[PDB]
Amino acid sequence: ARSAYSYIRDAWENPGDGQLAELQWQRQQEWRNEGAVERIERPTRLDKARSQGYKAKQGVIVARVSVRKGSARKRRHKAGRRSKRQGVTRITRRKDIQRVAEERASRTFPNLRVLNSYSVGQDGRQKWHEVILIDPNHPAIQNDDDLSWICADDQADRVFRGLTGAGRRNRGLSGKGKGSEKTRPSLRSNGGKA
Amino acid sequence: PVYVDFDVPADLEDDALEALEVARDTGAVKKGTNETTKSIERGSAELVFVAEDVQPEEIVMHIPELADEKGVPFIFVEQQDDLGHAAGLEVGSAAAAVTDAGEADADVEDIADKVEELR
Amino acid sequence: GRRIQGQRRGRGTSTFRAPSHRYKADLEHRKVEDGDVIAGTVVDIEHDPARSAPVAAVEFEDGDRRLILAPEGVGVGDELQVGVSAEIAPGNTLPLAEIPEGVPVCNVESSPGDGGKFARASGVNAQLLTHDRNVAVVKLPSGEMKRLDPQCRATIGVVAGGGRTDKPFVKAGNKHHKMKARGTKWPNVRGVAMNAVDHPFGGGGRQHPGKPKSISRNAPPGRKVGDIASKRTGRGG
Amino acid sequence: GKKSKATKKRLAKLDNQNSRVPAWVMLKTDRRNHKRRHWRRNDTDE
RNA sequence: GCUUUACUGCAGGCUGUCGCUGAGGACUCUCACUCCGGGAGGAGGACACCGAUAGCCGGGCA
RNA sequence: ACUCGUACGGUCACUGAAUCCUGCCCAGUGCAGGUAUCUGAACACCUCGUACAAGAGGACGAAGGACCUGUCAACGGCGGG
RNA sequence: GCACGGAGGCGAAGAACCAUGGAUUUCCGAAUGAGAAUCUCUAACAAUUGCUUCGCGCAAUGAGGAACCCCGAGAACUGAAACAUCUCAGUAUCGGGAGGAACAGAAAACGCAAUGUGAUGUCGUUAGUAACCGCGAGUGAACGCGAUACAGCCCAAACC
Ligand SMILES: [Cl-]
Ligand SMILES: [Cl-]
Ligand SMILES: [Cl-]
Ligand SMILES: [K+]
Ligand SMILES: [Mg+2]
Ligand SMILES: [Mg+2]
Ligand SMILES: [Mg+2]
Ligand SMILES: [Mg+2]
Ligand SMILES: [Mg+2]
Ligand SMILES: [Mg+2]
Ligand SMILES: [Mg+2]
Ligand SMILES: [Mg+2]
Ligand SMILES: [Mg+2]
Ligand SMILES: [Mg+2]
Ligand SMILES: [Mg+2]
Ligand SMILES: [Mg+2]
Ligand SMILES: [Mg+2]
Ligand SMILES: [Mg+2]
Ligand SMILES: [Mg+2]
Ligand SMILES: [Mg+2]
Ligand SMILES: [Mg+2]
Ligand SMILES: [Mg+2]
Ligand SMILES: [Mg+2]
Ligand code: NA
Ligand code: NA
Ligand code: NA
Ligand code: NA
Ligand code: NA
Ligand code: NA
Ligand code: NA
Ligand code: NA
Ligand code: NA
Ligand code: NA
Ligand code: NA
Ligand SMILES: [Sr+2]
Ligand SMILES: [Sr+2]
Ligand SMILES: [Sr+2]
Ligand SMILES: [Sr+2]
Ligand SMILES: [Sr+2]
Ligand SMILES: [Sr+2]
Ligand SMILES: [Sr+2]
Ligand SMILES: [Sr+2]
Ligand SMILES: [Sr+2]
Ligand SMILES: [Sr+2]
Repeated sequence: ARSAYSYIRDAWENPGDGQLAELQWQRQQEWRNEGAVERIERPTRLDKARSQGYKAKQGVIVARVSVRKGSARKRRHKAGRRSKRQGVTRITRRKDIQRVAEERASRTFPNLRVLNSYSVGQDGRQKWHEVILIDPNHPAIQNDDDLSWICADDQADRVFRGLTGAGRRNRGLSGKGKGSEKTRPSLRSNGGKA
Repeated sequence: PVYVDFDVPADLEDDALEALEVARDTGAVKKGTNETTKSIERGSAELVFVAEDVQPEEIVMHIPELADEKGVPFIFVEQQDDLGHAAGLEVGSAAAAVTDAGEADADVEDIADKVEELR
Repeated sequence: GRRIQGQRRGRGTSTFRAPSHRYKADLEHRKVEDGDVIAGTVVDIEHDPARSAPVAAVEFEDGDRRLILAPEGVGVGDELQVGVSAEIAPGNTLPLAEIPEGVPVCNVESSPGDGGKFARASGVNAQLLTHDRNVAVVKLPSGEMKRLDPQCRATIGVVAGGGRTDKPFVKAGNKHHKMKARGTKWPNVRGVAMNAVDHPFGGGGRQHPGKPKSISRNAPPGRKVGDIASKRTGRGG
Repeated sequence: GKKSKATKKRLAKLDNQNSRVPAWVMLKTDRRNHKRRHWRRNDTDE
């Protein structure tokens, strides 16, 4: 039979219809009055969080982060540039907003490590994502068969090096064949042409 | 709230929890939104309880309509930890379902009746 | 070229800032719950550095000492009232709705409770014309008919210090002293007198703006100089 | 000027260092302070 | 370095459109959103701000 | 920032105390206003095309321009016969 | 001790010297009770977090390191015999971050099209080939193959 979770999932396929639509209209009013990174005791999208590795356990944290919508907030050149390098308006950054969200969340909790994150909507001027963070120092996690892997030293500050699921996607690592000639094993090893 | 379409009087709620308490001691009941949901889908549910202080609301938003298209009666409880306590849990419960009561069928039946009446 | 003076202003460096640390207070109306049960006694008359006009120090019943934007005719000892039921006399503040049509008012609020925005300069005054249950009409000093919420508070009388502008500065030194009390860079070097690199009008053998002075409203900063979006110029016609 | 206690310690050290290489070091090494400083001709730090 | 009706572009301003954004070629409303208010509450209001894009101007800048 | 500021203000420019004065010109250029009609992009819409799409065309048409008016203490001009 | 002096001393109670382990280890310094040009003033995980006996009780972070590595920001001189796309170049330089190596990695792959291969780096080659380009100057892979080394697994959900 269908899991209760499937229902949360199905509601979020069309956040603009049904009860969910009404919920968002209500919630966002409060979110707009909240800070940049708000820790929350429970994921707004349980199914999604559990699917990404979330667990109701000690050392598991969830935080919502909001980021301004739009392209790059860039300053026009103050020195000589050929027409090609004078652009300012239509230039966009290479990291998607979800990634910027994961990094701000991780800065807020220096001791925690980003596990994954997912979207929870947006209005006209900002986007919200919830980020799952894990405490690599808590024994309840050090003893977890599904999460202890994130306790290894080489996982420290994983988000800042693009090791996140959103990080790997944004780096063009999804495809294993055609089109990934310059993304794998890293953007840098491939001269930064990916 | 967005899934709540009627307020259940403190008294009616009092009886329901009692019926649930005797239900677990006698008959059979499910604890947890997932188990509650499968009961309604499997049709093995007679009366389903749904807290009103559930945040996020997505967790139980589906119960109401899923029950109506299953004839299964449902009722709202104000607190979340009461439903859990009445269900015999040391924690809370966003939803519960009486899977075939026990020596409470009469009451469980009336409570349901009083609900339909309450629209 | 280089940024013009108008652009240096925006950065708010000391050279362009007002001597705020020397300013006294912001003559905003008092806030009263309701009833008008507020009256104070003019304890003194002072000089307001930021406006070159006098200000009246008042002591209210509830024990609050605050400077007020004084109209002409207020003196020590006098008693002032602030509230809906305030008496209709010079120096008193109350919502337009309570003021009788045809009465000169000053320090008029733009939005009820903001403290006063219009007609605060020396010797000026707004003229309350039309009354209503939805809109109070006031003729501002510029001659413009302004539509305000009848709830906007105001003070009866014209602002103190009228005629200040009738006497010429006569000498640069006098202008100097006044400019030192404002957020203004003075003296003023003409654009035509500067190098091309410094202003749209700079450059050329003899001084002259090698271009028409009437500039478009859409012009970017650095280029918007001269006669901004003029509907006309000169005195003719 | 006005010297703090720490500044004083540093000036003191500079003064001490500003001495001759002991005569006995000459013999022992069978044959000069390269850090010799003059108050006027030179300039200390700070 | 400087100039301009040199070439080519870039900011910036104006303007249409899409998203924010709701209810009943002109209209009402309130619930988002904005503003005033210490507060109650008042004003405004699906506009404005903001994100995107399109046309015009654009030696202010390269 | 201006601004503890509010048109007797403060921003942008020109001329350069007082005194007597400051003519004619709105065609070009600039600014501003208006504008039946003409022109005027994208989205949505319509036709053709494509089992879809590319694409071609249409209808509607904002600012802007055409056009009209105002303005020289606005750029400037006041000749030859 | 360098350091070949003078004086004096230590060493058979086995010194010097070397190896391993331990002791001591001022002040400033991430510098962390507050402040300060290395000092001063009156009990200290300052600050941000996790857990929490909700008490700094238990813990984490911070800064460094030759380069290497990963994630972001990103020129111009120069070449094109000028120059704007292109080039120099994702180079220089900047922000953030990990390790002893990083990153990648068990196919929604490949497409010598097959009755075929079978995670991923890397090396040799495929090849200056395909592809790009005021189709100019220039830019420039991949599959495969020969090698190196080889390794494959864990969740979400269903049912409990
Ligand atoms: Cl991290
Ligand atoms: Cl003045
Ligand atoms: Cl093959
Ligand atoms: K170049
Ligand atoms: Mg398992
Ligand atoms: Mg590599
Ligand atoms: Mg004031
Ligand atoms: Mg000054
Ligand atoms: Mg001058
Ligand atoms: Mg000169
Ligand atoms: Mg210039
Ligand atoms: Mg002149
Ligand atoms: Mg001495
Ligand atoms: Mg405000
Ligand atoms: Mg130039
Ligand atoms: Mg002159
Ligand atoms: Mg002169
Ligand atoms: Mg210290
Ligand atoms: Mg060249
Ligand atoms: Mg390139
Ligand atoms: Mg050529
Ligand atoms: Mg290249
Ligand atoms: Mg291939
Ligand atoms: Na972190
Ligand atoms: Na690319
Ligand atoms: Na000296
Ligand atoms: Na030069
Ligand atoms: Na003319
Ligand atoms: Na030591
Ligand atoms: Na610590
Ligand atoms: Na603590
Ligand atoms: Na050349
Ligand atoms: Na050249
Ligand atoms: Na090219
Ligand atoms: Sr770190
Ligand atoms: Sr609970
Ligand atoms: Sr004010
Ligand atoms: Sr105020
Ligand atoms: Sr000139
Ligand atoms: Sr005239
Ligand atoms: Sr000297
Ligand atoms: Sr004169
Ligand atoms: Sr004209
Ligand atoms: Sr293998």
